[PDB]
Amino acid sequence: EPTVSMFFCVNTSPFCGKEGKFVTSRQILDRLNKELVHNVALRVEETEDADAFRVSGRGELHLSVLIENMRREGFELAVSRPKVIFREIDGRKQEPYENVTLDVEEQHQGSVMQALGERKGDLKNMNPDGKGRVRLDYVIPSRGLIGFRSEFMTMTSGTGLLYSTFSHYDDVRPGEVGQRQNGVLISNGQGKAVAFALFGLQDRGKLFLGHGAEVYEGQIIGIHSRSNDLTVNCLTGKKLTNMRASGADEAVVLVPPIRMTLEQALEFIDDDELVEVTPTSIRIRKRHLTENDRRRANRAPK
Amino acid sequence: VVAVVKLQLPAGKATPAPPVGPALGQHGANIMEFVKAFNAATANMGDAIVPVEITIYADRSFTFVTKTPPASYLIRKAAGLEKGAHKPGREKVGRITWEQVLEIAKQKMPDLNTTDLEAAARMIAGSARSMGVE
Amino acid sequence: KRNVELLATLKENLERAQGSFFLVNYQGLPAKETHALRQALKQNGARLFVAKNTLIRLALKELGLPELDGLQGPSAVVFYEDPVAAAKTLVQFAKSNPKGIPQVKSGLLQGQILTAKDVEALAELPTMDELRAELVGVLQAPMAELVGVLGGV
Amino acid sequence: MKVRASVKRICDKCKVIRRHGRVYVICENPKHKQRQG
RNA sequence: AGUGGUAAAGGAUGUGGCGCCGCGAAGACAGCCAGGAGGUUGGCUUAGAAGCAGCCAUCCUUUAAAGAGUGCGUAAUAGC
Repeated sequence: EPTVSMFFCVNTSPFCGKEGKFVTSRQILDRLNKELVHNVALRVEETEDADAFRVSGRGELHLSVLIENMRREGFELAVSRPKVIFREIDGRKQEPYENVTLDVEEQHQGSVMQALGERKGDLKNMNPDGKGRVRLDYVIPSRGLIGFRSEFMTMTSGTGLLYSTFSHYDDVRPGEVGQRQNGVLISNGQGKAVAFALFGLQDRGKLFLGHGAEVYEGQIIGIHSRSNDLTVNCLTGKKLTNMRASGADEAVVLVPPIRMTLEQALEFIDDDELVEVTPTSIRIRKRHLTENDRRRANRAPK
Repeated sequence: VVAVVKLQLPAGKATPAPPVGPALGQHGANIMEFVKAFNAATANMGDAIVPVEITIYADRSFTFVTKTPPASYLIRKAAGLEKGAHKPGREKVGRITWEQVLEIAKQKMPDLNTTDLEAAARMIAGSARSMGVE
Repeated sequence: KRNVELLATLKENLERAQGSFFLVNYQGLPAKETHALRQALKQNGARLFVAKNTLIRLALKELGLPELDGLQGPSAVVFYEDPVAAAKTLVQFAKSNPKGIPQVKSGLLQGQILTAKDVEALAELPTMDELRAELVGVLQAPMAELVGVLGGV
Repeated sequence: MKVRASVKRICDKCKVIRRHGRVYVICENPKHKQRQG
């Protein structure tokens, strides 16, 4: 029993069809159980969505090994991505909350208390000692725990362990536990990357794909300079051509990725950006491709 | 070894959460949950800045005894400062009786820098100002 | 403009309320530790401006206006000027001697001092930590005008 | 940093340095390299 | 400054000049020494404000004369 959990599903997207010959649920299932044999630090769990799974591994990188090996085998899949359920139920997120310090080494007391305190991580108690370290149990929920393991290992530098579980089904409170900064740049339809299209709004942050890179709707193609999200477009790149006439001028270029990693893009998500992976590629789209469709689920108060 | 640190808890409660406390129980002290012992002490002291305040011996221990309320706080402690319930002020429950300030200390004027034969006239004017009684 | 009418009109006022002031270089004490030897002054003395840490040129030269025989005892270095006039100078000298002596490397050394009207000698100001309650000059008169019968016993 | 112009210091105590007709502001923060000569 | 030997907007502890402001020799400012004082200890937030976390506080005693604390900051706090 280690930790971590990466929900699994089926690339029931539009792009067909597609990776190799194993993208449906059946083929996937056969793989899941096949792993529940050799793997010792793996913990496959069943969620609600027939196309979702709570892959509970050990380390943040651990889950990567299985994912990286999946592609080379020929099977595209998104990440993580099994969310939780807000119950129960009248109601407002009654999940649990369990924190655990990670000595310390007073060289992280202010580097770990920030994230926790910034994410509601209520320090139910910081059991200190005469040695030098000091525990820190922050009743955190499954909503503010995800990805935490990663950044955490980057704060204490390995030397920092702490799990959790739950203390009582809450209601999620009233604030969002991220939600990530710098909104993600989404597409407005399938086609291809157009130099004249990606040139315009290029200083509004960073880009992912290139050209003629022809992605689709919902698929992210860079991050926004702010937190807000948008759905630009271009191919088009337009427009050709002549005459007349000539000769000057101008010849905009463009920078490339910025690409990778996985491993460097997965943790990039937050709400619902299934990192659709393939046995030779790795994409990342939102739980709701169509823009207007996203607004359907949000829909906020009250 | 030996060397303790300064600290200021509350005057009434005893529950030792974050005050008694990553402070004492770390830099230098012993045991925790100083709350249970705090209530059996601060109970008779806590409502005008009471410093003691927070240390740690070779036990550690413990509650009992105390200091009192800081100057101003102890000078206008007989007010209510019930305000502050929003922003810096500022309506309802403000005054505390012109004589009260004096009657409240009065006694509440023993432990202080050098000495003071009055903490309700000159002492109040100061502390009181910090609260709202200017 | 600007030093003359302000402060200068109080330096000789609180130091002339009598005739028995002193001078001590106080400063080498932390705000907390310093507020103890001064704040407590009321105990060993009585608000006696035991040199509220004046400065220089202002306190020394001030002697001119008042003409306190020019407390020419020590104007250099720190200048506190223990106002023993505004309080009750006499035997309290000890209350300030041991305090700023038995604590830390030389708490606060002394400087000048006027004995009612005379100039207190530097080396003859400390040993007198206890202002002679007049008994001194009386411990060699009555017991020295009736002791030829004691060697008379 | 430079600019054939601007410069109204910045880093709250950003220095107006006279060097070679070189209007050069010097500070304690690279952010202020003010070269306008 | 080589302006002489073309240029504006506009920028500036340029150069020199006013006609003016600080001089408490109650001997100045940059340079110096030490203390950087006790009520200053919530108001919310107190996981922390107990000036150096956000919505204002504008008082007192007290002396180096007094910071309703201009500032390096985290967990308050602790240090400059």
